[PDB]
Amino acid sequence: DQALLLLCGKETLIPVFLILFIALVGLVGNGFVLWLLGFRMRRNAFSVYVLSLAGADFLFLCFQIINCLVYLSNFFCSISINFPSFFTTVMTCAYLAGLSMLSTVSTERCLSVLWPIWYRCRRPRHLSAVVCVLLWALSLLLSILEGKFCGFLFSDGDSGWCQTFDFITAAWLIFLFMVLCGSSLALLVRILCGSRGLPLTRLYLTILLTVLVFLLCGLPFGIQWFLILWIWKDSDVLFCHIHPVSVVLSSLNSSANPIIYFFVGSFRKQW
Ligand SMILES: CNCCc1ccc(OC)c(Cc2cc(CCNC)cc(Cc3cc(CCNC)ccc3OC)c2OC)c1
Ligand SMILES: CC(C)CCC[C@@H](C)[C@H]1CC[C@H]2[C@@H]3CC=C4C[C@@H](O)CC[C@]4(C)[C@H]3CC[C@]12C
Repeated sequence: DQALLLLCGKETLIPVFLILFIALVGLVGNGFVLWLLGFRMRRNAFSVYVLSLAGADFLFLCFQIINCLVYLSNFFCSISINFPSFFTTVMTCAYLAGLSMLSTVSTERCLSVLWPIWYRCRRPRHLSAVVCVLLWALSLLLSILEGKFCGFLFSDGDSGWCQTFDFITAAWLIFLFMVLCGSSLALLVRILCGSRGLPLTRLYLTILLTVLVFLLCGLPFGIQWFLILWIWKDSDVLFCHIHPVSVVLSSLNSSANPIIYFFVGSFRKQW
C-alpha cells in the first residue's frame, strides 16, 4: 500500500515528466502497431512477434503511466491514490515478455540467415504463436511467483525466497541478453563473411542498433530491480537516483521498439 516513487520526492520530479512524455508517445506508437497488425495489415510469421512485443510494451507503458500519475497526484494536488501492488507484477510480466520477444526476434533473424531453406520451406507456420505463448506464459509465471514471494501479491511473503527468485529473474535476463548477442553475432558473421546480394551497411547498423538499444535501455531496469538492490545493500541514497533513470531508459526502450521493429521496417514506403 505504497508507491515506489515517493521515497525522495523533490529529486525525482523531472524524470517523471520524461517518463510521462516518452510513455505517452510510446503508447501511441504501440497502439498504432497493435491496431495495424491486429486488423489492417497482413501478418507474416514475424508480425506475430512484433505484435506481441507491442502488446508487452503497451502493458508496460500504461503501467508506467499509472505509476507516474500516482506520483503526480501525490505531488501536485496531494491525493495518495492506492492503486494496488499487484499492478507491479503485471508490469514486470510485461517487461520480461518484451525482453524475451527481443531475443526471440534476434534468434529468428539468425535462423532465417543460417538455415534459409528450412526457414523458407520446412518451418512450421504456428511456431511464432507457440513460442510467443510459451515466452509470455513463462514470463507471467516468473512474475507472479516473484510478486507472490516478495509480497506484491496479497501481502504474504518471505525474503529468503524473494531474493532467490529475484536472482533467477536476473539470470534469465542476462541469458536473454547473451541469446540476443549470440544470435546477432552469428547472423553478422554469416552476413559479413558469406553474402552476395545484401545491403551490408544498413543490416550491420540495424543489428548492432537493436543490440545496443537492448543493452542500454531494456536491461538496466531489470538489473537494478532484480539484482542490484540485493548486492549493493544501500536503500535510499543511490536508489532514488538510479531507479527513475532506469524507468526512463525502459520507457525509451518500449517507445523505440515499435519504431525499430515495425515502422522503420515497413513504412519506408511513405518517404
Ligand atoms: C527505509 N524503508 C523503505 C522501504 C523500502 C525500501 C526499499 C525498497 O526497494 C528495495 C522498497 C520497495 C521494494 C522493492 C522490491 C523490488 C526488488 N525485488 C522485488 C522488493 C521489495 C521487497 C524486499 C526488499 C528488501 C531489500 C531492498 N533494499 C532496498 C528486503 C526484503 C523484501 O521483502 C522480503 C521492496 O520492499 C517493499 C521499500
Ligand atoms: C498464456 C498467457 C500468458 C498468454 C496471454 C498473454 C496476453 C497478454 C496476449 C497479449 C498479445 C497476445 C498475442 C497477440 C497476437 C497473437 C497472434 C495470434 O496469431 C496468435 C496469438 C498471439 C501470439 C497472442 C497470444 C497472447 C498475447 C501475447
